[PDB]
Amino acid sequence: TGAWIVPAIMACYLLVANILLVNLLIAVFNNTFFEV
Amino acid sequence: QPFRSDGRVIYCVNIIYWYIRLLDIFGVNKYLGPYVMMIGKMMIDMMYFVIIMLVVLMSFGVARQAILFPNEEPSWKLAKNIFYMPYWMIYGETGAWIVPAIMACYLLVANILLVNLLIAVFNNTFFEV
Amino acid sequence: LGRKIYEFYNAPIVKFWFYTLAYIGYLMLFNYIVLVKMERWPSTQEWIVISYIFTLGIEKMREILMSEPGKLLQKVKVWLQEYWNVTDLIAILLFSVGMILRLQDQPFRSDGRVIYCVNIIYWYIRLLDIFGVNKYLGPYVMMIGKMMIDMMYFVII
Ligand SMILES: CC(C)CCC[C@@H](C)[C@H]1CC[C@H]2[C@@H]3CC=C4C[C@@H](OC(=O)CCC(=O)O)CC[C@]4(C)[C@H]3CC[C@]12C
Ligand SMILES: CC(C)CCC[C@@H](C)[C@H]1CC[C@H]2[C@@H]3CC=C4C[C@@H](OC(=O)CCC(=O)O)CC[C@]4(C)[C@H]3CC[C@]12C
Ligand SMILES: CC(C)CCC[C@@H](C)[C@H]1CC[C@H]2[C@@H]3CC=C4C[C@@H](OC(=O)CCC(=O)O)CC[C@]4(C)[C@H]3CC[C@]12C
Ligand SMILES: Cc1cc(NC(=O)[C@H](c2ccccc2)N2CCCc3ccccc32)no1
Repeated sequence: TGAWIVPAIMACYLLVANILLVNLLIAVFNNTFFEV
Repeated sequence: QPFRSDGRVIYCVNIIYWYIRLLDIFGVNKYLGPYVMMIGKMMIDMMYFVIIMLVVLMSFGVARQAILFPNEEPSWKLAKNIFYMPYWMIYGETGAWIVPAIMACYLLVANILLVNLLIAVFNNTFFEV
Repeated sequence: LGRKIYEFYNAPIVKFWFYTLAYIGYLMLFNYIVLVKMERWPSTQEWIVISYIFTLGIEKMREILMSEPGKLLQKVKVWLQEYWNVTDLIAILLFSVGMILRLQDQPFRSDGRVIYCVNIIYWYIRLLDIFGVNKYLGPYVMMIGKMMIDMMYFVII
C-alpha cells in the first residue's frame, strides 16, 4: 500500500553518496595540484 | 609438443606488440597524435606513480596476509597471493578490532587517495602537451 | 687506498645509498618474519630485525645526546619537534612492546604478531620521507601531505 519510502532512501543514497561526494573529491584533489 | 605451446605463447605475446605498433602511425593523425604523445608522457608518470602505489598497496596486502591465514608455509605462492588477492579484494571482506582498522585504512588510502591522485596527475599533463 | 676507502664511505651520498640498501634488507627480513612461522624462540631472521630496531633505538639516543642545545629537556623537545622523529619513537616503543609480548607464551604471541603486523605498515610508510627527495616523487609526497588534511576535512561531511 505505502511501501515506497524505502526506494526514496536508495534513490537519495545513489544521488548523494557516490555521484556527489566522489566527484567533489576529484574536484578537491584537482584544485590542490597546481598550488603545490 | 610441448614446444608448440611455447611457440603459440610467443605468437600470442607478439600480437600484442604488433597491435601496439599502430600507435606510431596514429602519431601522425592531427587528433590521434596528441593522444599518442599523451600515452608517452603518461607512461613515465605512471612509472613514477607505481612505486608509491606499491609502497601503499602491497604493505597492506602483506598486512592482510599476515593477519589472516597465519599458517601459510614458505612457498612462492605467498608472493602470488600478496600481489593477486588485493588486486581482487573488492568483493572480499575481546580485542578483535585491529583488523577493521586495517580495512578502514585500506579503503582510505587505496582508491580514495591514489586513484584521485592519478586523475589529478593525468589532468595536469594535458595542457602541457 | 685506505684514504680513498675512508673518503668514499664518509660521503653523504654513499651513506644514503648504504642506509637505503639496509632498509630494503630490513623490509625483506620483516616480510619474511611476518609471513613464515613463529615459535617460542625467534629465528635468525627475527633476531636480525630485533637487532635492527635496537640499534636504531641506540642511534636515536645518540641523536638525543649529540645535538645543538645543552639542556636535556630542551634537546628532547627540539628532537621531538619533527613529526617523523615522533613516529619513529612511537614505532620503537611499539616494537619493544610487541617483542616483550611475543616472548611470552600464547595467547600473547598472537598479540606480538599483530603488533609486528601493524608496525610493518609504518615501516613501509616511512619510505615516503626518503621519496620526498626524488625530483618526481617529492611533489607526490607533499601532495599526499596536503591531501591528508583535505581528506580529513572531507571525512566529516
Ligand atoms: C618490497 C618489494 C619491493 C619486494 C618484496 C619482496 C618479498 C615479497 C619477497 C622477498 C624475500 C622473499 C622470500 C625469500 C625466501 C623464501 C623462501 C622460499 O622457500 C624456499 O626457497 C624453500 C627452500 C628453503 O629455503 O628451505 C619461499 C619463499 C620465500 C619465503 C620468499 C617469499 C617472498 C619474499 C618475502
Ligand atoms: C644490509 C645487509 C646486512 C642486508 C643483507 C642481509 C643478509 C646479510 C642476511 C639476510 C638473510 C640472512 C640469512 C637468513 C638465514 C640464514 C640461515 C642460517 O642457517 C640456519 O638457520 C641453519 C642452517 C641452514 O639450513 O642454512 C645461516 C644464516 C643465513 C644464511 C642468513 C645469512 C645472512 C643473510 C643472508
Ligand atoms: C643488498 C640489498 C638489496 C639486500 C639484499 C637482501 C638479500 C640478500 C636477503 C634478504 C632476504 C633473504 C632471504 C630470506 C630468507 C631465506 C630463507 C632461508 O631458508 C630457511 O630459513 C629455511 C632453512 C634453510 O636454511 O634451509 C635461506 C635464505 C633466504 C632465502 C634469504 C637469502 C638472502 C635474502 C634474499
Ligand atoms: C630499524 C630501521 C629503520 C631503518 N631506517 C630508517 O628508519 C631511516 C632510513 C630510511 C630509509 C633510508 C635510509 C634511512 N634511517 C636509518 C638510520 C637512522 C636515521 C636517521 C635519520 C633519518 C633516517 C634514518 N633502518 O633500520
